[PDB]
Amino acid sequence: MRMQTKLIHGGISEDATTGAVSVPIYQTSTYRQDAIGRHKGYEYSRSGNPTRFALEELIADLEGGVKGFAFASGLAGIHAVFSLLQSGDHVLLGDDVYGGTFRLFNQVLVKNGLSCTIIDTSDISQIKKAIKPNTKALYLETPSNPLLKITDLAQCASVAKDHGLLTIVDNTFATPYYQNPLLLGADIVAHSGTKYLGGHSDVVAGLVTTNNEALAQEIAFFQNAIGGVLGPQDSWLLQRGIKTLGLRMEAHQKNALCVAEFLEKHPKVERVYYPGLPTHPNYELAKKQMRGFSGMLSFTLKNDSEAVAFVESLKLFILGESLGGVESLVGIPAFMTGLVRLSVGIEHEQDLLEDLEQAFAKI
Amino acid sequence: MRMQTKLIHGGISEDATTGAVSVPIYQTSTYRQDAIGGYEYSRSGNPTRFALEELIADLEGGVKGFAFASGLAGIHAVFSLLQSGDHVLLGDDVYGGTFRLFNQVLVKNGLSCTIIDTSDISQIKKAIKPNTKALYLETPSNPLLKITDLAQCASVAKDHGLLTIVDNTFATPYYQNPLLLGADIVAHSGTKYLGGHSDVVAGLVTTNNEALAQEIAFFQNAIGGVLGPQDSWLLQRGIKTLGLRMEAHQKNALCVAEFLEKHPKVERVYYPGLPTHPNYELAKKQMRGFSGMLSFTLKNDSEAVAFVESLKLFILGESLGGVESLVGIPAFMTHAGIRDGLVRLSVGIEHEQDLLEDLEQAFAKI
Amino acid sequence: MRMQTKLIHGGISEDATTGAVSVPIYQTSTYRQDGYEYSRSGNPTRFALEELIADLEGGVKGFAFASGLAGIHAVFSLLQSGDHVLLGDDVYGGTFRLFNQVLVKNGLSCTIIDTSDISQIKKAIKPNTKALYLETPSNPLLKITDLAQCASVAKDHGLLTIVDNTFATPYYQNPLLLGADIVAHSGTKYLGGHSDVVAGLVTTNNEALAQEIAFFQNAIGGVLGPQDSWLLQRGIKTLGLRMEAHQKNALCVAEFLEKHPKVERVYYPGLPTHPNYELAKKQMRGFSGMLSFTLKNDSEAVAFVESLKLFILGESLGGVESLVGIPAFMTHACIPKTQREAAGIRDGLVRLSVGIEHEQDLLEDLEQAFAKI
Amino acid sequence: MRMQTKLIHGGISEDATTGAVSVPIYQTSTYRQDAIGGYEYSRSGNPTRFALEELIADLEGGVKGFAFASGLAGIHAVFSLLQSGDHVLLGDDVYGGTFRLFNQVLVKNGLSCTIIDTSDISQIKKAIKPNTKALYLETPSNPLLKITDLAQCASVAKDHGLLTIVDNTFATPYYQNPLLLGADIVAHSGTKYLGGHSDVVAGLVTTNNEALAQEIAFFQNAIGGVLGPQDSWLLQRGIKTLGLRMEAHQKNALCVAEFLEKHPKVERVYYPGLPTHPNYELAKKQMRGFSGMLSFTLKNDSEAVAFVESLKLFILGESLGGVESLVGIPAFMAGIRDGLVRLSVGIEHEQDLLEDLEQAFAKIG
Repeated sequence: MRMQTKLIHGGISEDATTGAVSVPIYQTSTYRQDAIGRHKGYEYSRSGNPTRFALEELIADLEGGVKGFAFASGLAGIHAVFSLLQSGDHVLLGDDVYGGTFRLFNQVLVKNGLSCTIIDTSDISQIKKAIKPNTKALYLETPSNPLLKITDLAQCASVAKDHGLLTIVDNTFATPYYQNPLLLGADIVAHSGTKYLGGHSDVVAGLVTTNNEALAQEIAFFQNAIGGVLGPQDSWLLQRGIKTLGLRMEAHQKNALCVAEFLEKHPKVERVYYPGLPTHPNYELAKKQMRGFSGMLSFTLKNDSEAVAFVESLKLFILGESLGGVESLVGIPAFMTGLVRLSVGIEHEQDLLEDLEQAFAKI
Repeated sequence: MRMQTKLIHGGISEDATTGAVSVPIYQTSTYRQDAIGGYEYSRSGNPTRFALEELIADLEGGVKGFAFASGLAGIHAVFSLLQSGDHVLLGDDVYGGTFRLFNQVLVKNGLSCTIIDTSDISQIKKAIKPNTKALYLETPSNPLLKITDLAQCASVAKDHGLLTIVDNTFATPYYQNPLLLGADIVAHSGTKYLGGHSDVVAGLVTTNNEALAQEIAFFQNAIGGVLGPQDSWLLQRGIKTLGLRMEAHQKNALCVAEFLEKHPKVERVYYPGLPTHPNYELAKKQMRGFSGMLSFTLKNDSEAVAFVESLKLFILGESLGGVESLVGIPAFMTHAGIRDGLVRLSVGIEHEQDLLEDLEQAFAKI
Repeated sequence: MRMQTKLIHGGISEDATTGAVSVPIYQTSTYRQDGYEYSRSGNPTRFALEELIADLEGGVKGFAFASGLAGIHAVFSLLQSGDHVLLGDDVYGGTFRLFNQVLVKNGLSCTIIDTSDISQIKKAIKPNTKALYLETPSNPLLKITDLAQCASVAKDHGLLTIVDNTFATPYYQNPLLLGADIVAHSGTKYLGGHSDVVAGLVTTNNEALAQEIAFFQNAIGGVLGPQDSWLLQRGIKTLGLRMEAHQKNALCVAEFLEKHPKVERVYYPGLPTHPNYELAKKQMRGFSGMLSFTLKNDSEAVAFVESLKLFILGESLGGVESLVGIPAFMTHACIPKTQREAAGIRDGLVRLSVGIEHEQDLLEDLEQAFAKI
Repeated sequence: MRMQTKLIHGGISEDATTGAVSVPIYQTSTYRQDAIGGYEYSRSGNPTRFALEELIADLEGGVKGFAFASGLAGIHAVFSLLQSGDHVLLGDDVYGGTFRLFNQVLVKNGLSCTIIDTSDISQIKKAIKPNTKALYLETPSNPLLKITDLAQCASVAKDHGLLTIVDNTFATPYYQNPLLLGADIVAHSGTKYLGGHSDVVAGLVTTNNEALAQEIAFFQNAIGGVLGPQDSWLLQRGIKTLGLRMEAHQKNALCVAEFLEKHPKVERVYYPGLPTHPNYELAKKQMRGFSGMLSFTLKNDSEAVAFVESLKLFILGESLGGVESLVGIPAFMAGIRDGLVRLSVGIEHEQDLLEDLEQAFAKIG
């Protein structure tokens, strides 16, 4: 079965006992057991839950892993991933990773004996040079946010492997529909389900999956030990949202192209950051490792002062703080995470252009 | 507003714009701004979650409330307040998962702990180091229901540089308020009595202190182990009957304890409400009642499994604090005074007679 | 075999084919082929010494250089541009000069820190720090640095602990056994011992580091000749006895100096009153012949040194002959005066390399010099 | 919402319950509670004061605003964050009372300062000590209108562990917004351009930073140098015409600068709006306009007092930033010659202002 068919029938997508084409929401905390040391499969909802498990199975099935793990948020998942390491360990970050991941290290992890080194990861040599005797992981994120900066996954993975290093990839922007880091040498993949996977701006969730059984034992342990689990209703809604991913990602791509092209041939606009443009640095690398480009695009205007007047005069893009939803979103990462980030939604392309038009006419 | 009225109308229990007597569920990740510069992003804040947070703050007399994906998610973020190189003092019978947090997650993140009997006040004195930054209390204890003087402990804690953190899961806010007794931070598993219907996994933390509130607020948002709006809403709904439930829990538990103690095959009963309990007077002092938690040791240890496996009403299972009665053997589940034969009962709200008849029939099988 | 026996029979101390109890001097640049090829890559006289120093400091490999500086240069040639290094504030002027004048122009960076204060090193670590250079006891204030502590902290960041072990020789202190990754020596000093050889020695715990050092010894070409290799090895054979005598003499001299009305402060790790005496005792099996002392009147330091007739007014140290210098007017003349006082180096500070002469002759020379001020 | 609009509807410009287009004046000291557990005590919080604080936060791009009894009391509270044994860099011509605050109040409390020319970015680099915590800028500067590059000094301070503190009184939030140029704390003397009507003594402070906001709040409350409700309200009221007043101030000030410059009897003229002014290109870049503040030194230095005492429209008085024209010799009230005349150009008719100057010049040699 193909990706499109897997989004609908993958993992667990059916109640085995009733035939329900939808996995039931197990709003429960505990489970009755036959004799002690002989359970019915589930013991306690923090450790495992049939609804959450179905979702965890789905994301594993999609990214080509052995196990999935659903979390209360993207950050909670990432946090649990880094709980695999001791104090005295080192991690190499990309120079433009998501701000909350930076704050995770800066303010939570570093504090606990975990050191990081920020480097440009599209500069393969900057990673070669940055490894210390205690470096235990390489944390990549491509396309990056904002700026959509592409990193070479297979290369970095190869390089991380001949050193005793973990390749941990944040696949949020380019979904499992467009990119599968585990098939390119990654050990652990993390998403914000809060974004595209959910895709209706109505769930806060993180998903992690892995290629490695030993890694999976570890991640499980810390999901259970720290307990930042995804609830069953959210799990169910995430899975429901995931069902449409393919169609949504297609529509996201189609729209964001029209938007990028229109923006590039504009008098008010200077540079434009989108992976689908032949004009974007490493465009070739992208077509190599991505089956498509999402709906994210940063960009800048020649007049750097108007940035805030432009964003605030738009009437169809929602001025808000997330991305990856069916509604188009807009931000300015200066005060949020003269650069303007667009999360192109799945509204009619013309209405999106007409909305950008009228907001340009105003500056 | 008294406790029993507060449970229903406390924190935010109403929708202000619409008038709705229930808080609406905000299944939403992000909010439109008229910005740039109330709500911005659901991990940082959410109206459903907030209403519950205000509720629990209101019930414990804290300045802020914090809702987590699980009890443990809450405790974890509480200990994220500390730097590597810091020292923590622990109870010798703290909940199994709390001990595992330190042993498996927090020690390897550079924190050190020391296990002392918290009912022994001089043991806490003797165990204090220069890097000791906090004392962690759980009373009554899981699973032996051991009682610890909260005023005394917080007193000794306060006149060193120490934080007094209390897990108040067993007594809930209906029967004990550690903040009003000198504690700095209070943590619950909302999965237990607060939800009460064994259908939600949830943590709740609250604090006396405005600055401490900012720190927890920081690590709630930064680590991101937040309760979802649906679970927040359901947990709030559960809390509305907390008062009535705890009374039934206490009435039944009292009845059961007095049955088990008078029973031929039983050796000791651990229940704070039994006059013969170590620190029974101290319980009456710091608690407005005892919950539904008790455990007992049966004269012949080898019969504990067979006893537990032949109960027909009590559900053999992992958790506690629900309307349905639960039973476990701590030795083989959640995990000094703990013998393989120890049996822990979570007395639910069924008919006292239905619960007694169940135990009667199970003893007849050993 | 124990350290004292190891100075005589360790590394390679014997010619296997001929039986000679002294390794032959291979004054050759090349070798016929049908395990040596070129003397800049490998030479059996140098190799013998190399094995010895590795064997004494408990290393996997040794590397003999044309000079102490040459070795320290080879070590720091490991790091790429962008890398940052932590240096002790009492670092050898030439080591400080290497960074200031050679390595910086190549893309390195440093920060100067008092290494006797462990929190200072913590405050100074950057994400791009790769190394920590330690030197204990220090010149000229003989200030002690907790080797194990500093090695450990450095290890739990991504750092290589590099220790200059010249002053307290492998006979009294073994950094690699206390968490150091690389040990460097100026063989010019106590190791050779007869002020007649200029040489560097470098050894390491780590096979991978050893391949790195080996490569740079060879590619940069600052190697030690076979004659000097042999001379250095000969000197090392009496390292034990000489150190015993250095220390005996030094203790005696230090004790004399603090009995002394004109002398203010004496800096010697073997004195109980020395800051970190207890730490000294933990990581050192003894103290060297190195000491300084400040006298109450600064301007009297010139006259004191000038009237000395046994101590030789000289620049070096660690030989069998006693040496005297005034760090402010010799080893540190370039540095602005008010900065020298900032770093504890008064114009009245006098450094002695206490040699192995009869202690009484050494003391009678000090008495007559005092008697003349 | 644009700045011109924001001055009228920003922060809180309306009573929520009643719909009043003006914020009501809460002459109250205390509030009934249904406690134990919004407003508790007027020193901690007052709805009127808060309205003004929200407005300034909103104007400067801050997260919180803070209203004080005076510009000084605010500056005080800002520096109250620092421990003893800390170090601070000061502009060589910061406000006379800002120096007297450090010189005589904060120093004896264990604080240390170094006077530097901040328009010399290399000079600040030369003065950083290991114990230095903050740089304090003031541009344009009193009374020479010396301009400092906010963006660079912020950067230089940002890559060290330093706090950028800016006194934005002169070029108001309408012309300059330091917080967007990498500043951490902005402070105003509300007594000046913000009130605009020379009838309120006030100080306003705002910040980019949550943790700094917690701190400033703490010290505003603990020292208690808070602004009253009536003064807050009058201040907010004043702020509503800020945009209109600043435009007229500039239009007049440029008109005067060009009169004084082309004048035979005048020597130098200080005004950021003059092309021939140190760092004029810098002014244009970080400021959206030049204000009503200008100074000038005349050729006959001893006849400075005679000039000032013969002005009929301009008022010889002790302040600035009002709708009426003010004049003072900053020396009587390092650049400052005992014949430097400082002009606070009001919003009166320029012809009337110029005709007051003509007649004053026509009485000196």
